[PDB]
Amino acid sequence: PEWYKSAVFYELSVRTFQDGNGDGKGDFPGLTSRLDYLKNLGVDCLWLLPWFPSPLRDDGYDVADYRGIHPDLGTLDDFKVFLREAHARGLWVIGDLVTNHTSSDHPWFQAARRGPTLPDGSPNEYHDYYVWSDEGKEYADTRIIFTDTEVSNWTLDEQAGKYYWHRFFASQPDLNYDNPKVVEELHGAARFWLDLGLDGFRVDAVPYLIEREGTSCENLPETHEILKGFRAMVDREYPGRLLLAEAQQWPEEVVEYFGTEAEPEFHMCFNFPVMPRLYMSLKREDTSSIREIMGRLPKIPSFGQWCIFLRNHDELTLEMVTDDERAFMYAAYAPDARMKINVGIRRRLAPLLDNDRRRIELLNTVLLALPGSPVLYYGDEIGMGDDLGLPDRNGVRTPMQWNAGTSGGFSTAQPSDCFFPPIQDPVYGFGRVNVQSQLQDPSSLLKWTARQLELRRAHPAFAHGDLTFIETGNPAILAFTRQYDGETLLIVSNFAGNAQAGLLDLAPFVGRAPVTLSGASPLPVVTGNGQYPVVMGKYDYYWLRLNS
Amino acid sequence: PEWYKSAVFYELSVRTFQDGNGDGKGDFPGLTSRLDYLKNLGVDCLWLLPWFPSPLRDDGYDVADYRGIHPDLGTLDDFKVFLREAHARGLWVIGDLVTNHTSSDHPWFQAARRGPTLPDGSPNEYHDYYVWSDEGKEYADTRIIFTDTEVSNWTLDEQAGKYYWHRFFASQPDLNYDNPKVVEELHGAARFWLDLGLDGFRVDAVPYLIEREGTSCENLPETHEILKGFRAMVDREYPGRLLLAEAQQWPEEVVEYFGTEAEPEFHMCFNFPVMPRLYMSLKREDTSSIREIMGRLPKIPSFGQWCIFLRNHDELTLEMVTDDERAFMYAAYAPDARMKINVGIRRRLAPLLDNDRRRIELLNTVLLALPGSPVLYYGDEIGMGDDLGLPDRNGVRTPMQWNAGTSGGFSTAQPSDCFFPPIQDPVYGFGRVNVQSQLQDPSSLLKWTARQLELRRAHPAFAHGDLTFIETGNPAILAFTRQYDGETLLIVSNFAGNAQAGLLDLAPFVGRAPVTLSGASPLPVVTGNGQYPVVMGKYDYYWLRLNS
Ligand SMILES: [Ca+2]
Ligand SMILES: [Ca+2]
Ligand SMILES: [Mg+2]
Ligand SMILES: [Mg+2]
Repeated sequence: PEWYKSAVFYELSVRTFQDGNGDGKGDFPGLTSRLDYLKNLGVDCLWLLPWFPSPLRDDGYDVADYRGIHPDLGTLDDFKVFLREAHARGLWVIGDLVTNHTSSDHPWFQAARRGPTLPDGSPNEYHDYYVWSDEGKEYADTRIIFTDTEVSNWTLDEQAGKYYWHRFFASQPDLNYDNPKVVEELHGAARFWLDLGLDGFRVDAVPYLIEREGTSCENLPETHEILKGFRAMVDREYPGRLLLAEAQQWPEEVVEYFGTEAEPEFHMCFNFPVMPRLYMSLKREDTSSIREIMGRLPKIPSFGQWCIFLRNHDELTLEMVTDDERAFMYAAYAPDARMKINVGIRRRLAPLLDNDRRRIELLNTVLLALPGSPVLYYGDEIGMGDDLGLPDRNGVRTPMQWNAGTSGGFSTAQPSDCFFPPIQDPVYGFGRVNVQSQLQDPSSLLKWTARQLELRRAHPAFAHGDLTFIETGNPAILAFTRQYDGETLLIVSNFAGNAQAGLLDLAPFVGRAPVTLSGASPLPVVTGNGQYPVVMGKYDYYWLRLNS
Repeated sequence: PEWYKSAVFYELSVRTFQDGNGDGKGDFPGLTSRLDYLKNLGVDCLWLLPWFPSPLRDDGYDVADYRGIHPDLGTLDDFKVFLREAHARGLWVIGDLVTNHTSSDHPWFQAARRGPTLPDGSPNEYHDYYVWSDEGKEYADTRIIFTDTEVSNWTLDEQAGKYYWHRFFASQPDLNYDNPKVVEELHGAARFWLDLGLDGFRVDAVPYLIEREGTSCENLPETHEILKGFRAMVDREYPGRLLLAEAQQWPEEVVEYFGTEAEPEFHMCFNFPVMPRLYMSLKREDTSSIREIMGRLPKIPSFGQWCIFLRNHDELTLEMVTDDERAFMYAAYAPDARMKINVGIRRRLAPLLDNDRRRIELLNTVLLALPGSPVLYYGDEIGMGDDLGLPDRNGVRTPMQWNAGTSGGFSTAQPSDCFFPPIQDPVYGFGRVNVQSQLQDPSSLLKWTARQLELRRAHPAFAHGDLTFIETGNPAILAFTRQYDGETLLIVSNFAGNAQAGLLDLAPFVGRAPVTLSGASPLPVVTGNGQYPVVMGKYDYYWLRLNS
């Protein structure tokens, strides 16, 4: 198989990971020094958050140059060395490619806002790089995404004298993909980094490329035709490189972003459908939404692979769930009204789960045993907290916590001078929650995560096998099998806070013994009708093999 | 029933819990300010380590005045306030009565060492307070307890020109109980504190009072005679007080320290038998040695109650295990030569268990679930570690860790000026392990412990009910029932590090429905022959009721 199907991904922001020089900002020398850490964790692929020049109004998804490195993070020489050094360790790196839009500080938009013709009468070729309107009445009734901050997707530019389209902040004017010059600019921006050795891109906000009257302005066929073109460009010029899509859509529209065997689009897509249902199931002590949504996902192409995750740099999004499912989630997980943003929740993993390590391990085992390639968010592997006193999703992006020294060892600069202030509270602070502490602890969450990744690495059915849910007779107990190359795994997970009793339909496996993956302990052989009774403690996870 | 059968005891050292006046030593006004912590923990009775004047060559078990208060700890008035404020909070208090020996600095031994007669001719009434020998050849080949320090149990005193007996330190000479004045002295001391409102005594080293030639000098019938007289005095003069025996002996001999219904001795004994078998069983994933040692414990009198503990202020002792059990416990629980002392391991409870919270919770539930009244060792409810730099057994007596402020909140003095230096290491140091942290932490070990005691409190059968071991067909799984007042609790626990299955013999309970004490989650009803299958995750504990 291709590499990305077997890979464990780790998402980090280069600005908040390791400061190498005391300026209070993470940089690429700093990241390079921590590469043995990520390797020893069992990570196979970094995914770097946007590293480009930018005024950082959206923390860098507002690109003011696609072919350079933000000064904060170092130089392009530093980047190249980091890339050389990760490859020397068998690490893959994928960047973030921001296609839909650019910063209003981009030179293109600085040109385009001057009018259709320049002060010397010649046409201004940059003007059609963006999406203009005389009055701003086109594409009405389409969703606003930053519902908390923006009142419209049209904002008047007082210089150019007319409106311009943006799905995100006013400072992020959308690019005009009906202009063929724009498509080739992003082909070329992609080409620039793939030539440098980068192994692929997470492409960002793909559903919103093209805008058409009379539609939702999402998942448009024309948009998919642009992405089919990216994949052709990459597959032709850079074999082996990965294209990963962020598609916050319902399952039927999400599988579209894989394309098909004839016309491929993305290699990999983020399984947003399942993610919120893992948290609803934990509070509802009931797993049936997981199976429901999981069966609403069609078979994807051979080249395709789901990308499972629990949290990320963003809010826990609640926009692709029902009105009932959403109200429940808010009540379960957003007691303070401040914890809500943009139809979602802005909390780190550990606070969501009340810091309960039994619950943290449960979800992460379901993360690693579900079909796809997992992606860890930076610092979740040690149980970091959030800082809601930071605006707009920034409270989950606080600096990594390496040790209990100055600023958590993220930087020699005092925490007040760190780009984001490292957390120092009594529950989640760096004096209590840090990597050094947990490397010396025999039983730390860090070492648990590494032990668990190693256990999954040993059983290729986790990455490549099929998935079949099993009847348990109890909505709190989720059970399924993964089948691959004549290994059958049995994953039985309790989602309740107390002991639960199941009855598993192991009819097809009569005369087989389930044995533990850990420690090889025999459980009774499946007999008779195949109905197999189990008791499970609170939040237990049984990782089992069915011998032949 | 007697109050102590309901009680939960907490074992603390006043020098070490909370300093009230910045001197670096804990005192009684410090302890008085922390009394609300203890009550809200769910603790009924305080056991204070010795608080008497003493040069502290054995941290206070070398007494220099039975009727005073060590200057470190405050005044006799400080003590009366504390006992008032403790009784006002529903807290019993028992002190440690060091009976077998005094300090060589005790007035008595200072007198006695002058010799049989005074310089002026008259006999020296104090000489025969201690045990003397002209040549130290008596009581030959008896055990030496402090094997690392003492080569003999006899020691030549320069001024008296002859040898004296000591079971413990040369600076802790044994008191001569064949002398009736010695008995009257200890009765007297007991009265002094029981007249101040103290609620009873731990009596220290009760097997070693009398020495008789041609015996082991342990558990002699003459020693029991004296202890009977103690019980008779307290029953007669101070009814309702508690007498607690620290008797590290085999099961056949420990039950003797209860006396008989006709002739009472102690109200309570420490279950030293079961203690090392708990740890042994964890590393072997095999619990037979626990059931076996318990099955050798004879029935005790009506008034009698076992005291179950996991750790305390002494090393984990292995004097009363076989020679092959001892060697096993050294390989498993003392990799470094520095962790042994005196036929035992000097480690705190969390380091012994590798700081694995699952194992820590498991053992604490078995503590609370076995017959008797449990005693917690201060700071194990938050996972304190040890400082093996410190000599003797001081590595388990570091100061309490209350917050992450100065010295862990123990003192306003610096760490280098505290009696024992508060632990500052990356794993267990007060930066990571402190009471303030765990009160704000929704899933801390402290909150688990208080919650786990509250559960026990609401099921009287743990304190009062009988014990019955259940066959599980799996050595890793320990099952037993507790019956009292028409409630039947069933306690299943997995001593293995991986999922285990068992086959319970619940045949006496056909038709009974098992539910969980927490939330009444239903398990299948017992039917047929009553062979009831279970599966368990690693280190699980099921606390079940068997509804009739
Ligand atoms: Ca667009
Ligand atoms: Ca003696
Ligand atoms: Mg820097
Ligand atoms: Mg003091």
